[PDB]
Amino acid sequence: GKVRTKTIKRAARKIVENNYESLKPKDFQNNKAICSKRNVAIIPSKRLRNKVAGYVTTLMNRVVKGPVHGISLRLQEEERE
RNA sequence: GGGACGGGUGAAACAGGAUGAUCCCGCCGAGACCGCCGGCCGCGCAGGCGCCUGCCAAGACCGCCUCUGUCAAUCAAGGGCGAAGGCCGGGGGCUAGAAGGCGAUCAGACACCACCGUAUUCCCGGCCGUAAACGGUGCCGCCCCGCGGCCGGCGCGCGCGUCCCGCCGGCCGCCCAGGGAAACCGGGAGGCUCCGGGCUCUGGGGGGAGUAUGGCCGCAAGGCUGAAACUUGAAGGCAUUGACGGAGGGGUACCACCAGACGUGGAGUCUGCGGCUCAAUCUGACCCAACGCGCGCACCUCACCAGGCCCGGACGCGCGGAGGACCGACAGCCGGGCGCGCUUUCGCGAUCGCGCGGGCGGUGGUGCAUGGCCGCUCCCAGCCCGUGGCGCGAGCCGUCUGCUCCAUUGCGACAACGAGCGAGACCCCGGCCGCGGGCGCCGCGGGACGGCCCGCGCGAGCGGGAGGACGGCGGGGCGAUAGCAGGUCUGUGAUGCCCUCAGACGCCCUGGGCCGCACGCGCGCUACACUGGCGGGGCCAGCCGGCGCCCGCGAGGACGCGCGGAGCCCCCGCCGUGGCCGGGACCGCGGGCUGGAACGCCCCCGCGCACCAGGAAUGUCUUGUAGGCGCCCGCCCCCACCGCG
Ligand SMILES: CC[C@H]1CN2CCc3cc(OC)c(OC)cc3[C@@H]2C[C@@H]1C[C@H]1NCCc2cc(OC)c(OC)cc21
Ligand SMILES: [Mg+2]
Ligand SMILES: [Mg+2]
Ligand SMILES: [Mg+2]
Ligand SMILES: [Mg+2]
Ligand SMILES: [Mg+2]
Repeated sequence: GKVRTKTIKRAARKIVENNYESLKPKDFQNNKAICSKRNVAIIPSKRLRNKVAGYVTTLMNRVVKGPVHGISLRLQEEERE
């Protein structure tokens, strides 16, 4: 399914922003575990967790290949010079 | 010259062609016209103005230390010009073309389309004197934010280019203020309720009516001037939201189509529906959004028809009542039958009776008085809030003239910012795996997410390929705001207002009807046969589920115990294109079941209607789908061609 409601996008974002180092760009199992983790957030369902994780993956690689709008990745370091 | 069609239309048909058409070339004649350049260019009082050459007069503007000295502005009466069409008298006669004719189209078409064609269109002389003759805005005059284009003339500066800086006049575009009902104007429609520069003309709700009667002009057609009676409560202007469009641009769906399949409409029958009938054949619903639907009519159900018992009249006031209120019965008749009623004669005892008030009940009416529940708009994707801003205001922005999505699903912008519902998310079912448990396979979890590769695309996301039980909304449920005079008072101790209320529409019994049939159609069933019918045999389902022995051909029956699954299909044979062994409607004896009671339902023998694939018309459908085959439940004393599965 190609439906991506707002909730998925906003949640996947806040999650990537608040938690990068613990993750990888193309994985789906590590990202799924990170989402399932309690500190990061809470997902009542399973299908929701899977969808959010997938969107997290696609955002993460879209970022790692190149900086992405709306993402507070903490990248001033390389440009604050 | 050459040899067969040409013309014309959406498609055709009238007219032309072996008398040589259409087609190519050349020549001849006449009369109209003045193209591409041609324009937010220009000229003219307006109407209007475009070939070469030449002639005649005229005009605004610019430049000027040239002349005069108020000679000016606007205007009834009066005068002149005045598109096209039209008229009088003469010319000329190619195009087009009122009238007229003819061919199509149409229900008709004397109209739109095709073809032929008169006046007219052209010139001279003269009448007419009207146009959305529009900038729908009178003439003269002053002030007025800013930017820009073009035309003509003049001047300034320089690095001399047809440069850039200005002046006058003219034609235009945008626009700050300001104005206005607003659209809009802004080279005023500004400087005006803070309401006075000068001159002229017109109007006073809509029709009657620019009509009648007079007058003037005109050959005429007609023009200028121009009432009343009567009638009427609105007619109009600018703008807003919806609905509609034989309007445009994007999208979408087997209740749309393409490609195909299976059908219906043809016959007989089941069932419901209108009509006809009867004593009654009780009713509701009429495009999708009524017509096997309001869950199986011998009695009840049941409302309708013909007839009969009962009060089951609560509760308060007056009266009477045990010196007897009210209620039952043997026998005999009449009555379908009953002590219903009739002829006597016995019984019981205040549980009351009569009049007045007031109840209860009713498948009685109004669904256009209502609640609730359904259907439809809607097999959609849309709907609203707070702050702020634009408008006098109804209203608008937010809520998208971009790209994607099945989807107001998302990316990216924007006088908008920030939220919510709906959508998705969610719940049930199934497919693969793990753990546990177990009379009987049933409890908890995992797993799939546009995740991986490749292309593109800023992106959202699109196309392909993999591995995987399953690959991109697998099937159902729930279902936004707003609304319909949709259906239901015949579902109810849900109901407002009317009408029934002791010879009752109350309640109970006996029969009958709802099924009656010259007729039109809606959902279905069975068949038209060899891809078949008949006989014997073998054999596998799931929602789920009860069997033995003995009689009887069978249907069924008498006993006694707890135990259990089919059609198609496959195999061997008969038939052999004949309305034949296809098809089994209709009808005639008989044996049984249900039930108080067959009109209902099964079995046996016999008889053996149409029907040879069904016209105009029309329905449904994309994987375990269509179609074919059968099996269980609902209602039900018996009964499924129905419906949910
Ligand atoms: C009801 C009269 C109309 C129908 N007819 C005959 C059938 C026909 C068939 C056509 O091709 C499909 C056709 O082309 C469009 C025209 C016709 C005529 C046309 C009649 C109507 C006519 N006037 C109104 C609209 C119209 C539009 C047309 O389209 C341009 C047209 O074609 C020339 C003719 C017409
Ligand atoms: Mg003329
Ligand atoms: Mg005028
Ligand atoms: Mg005034
Ligand atoms: Mg007035
Ligand atoms: Mg008037």
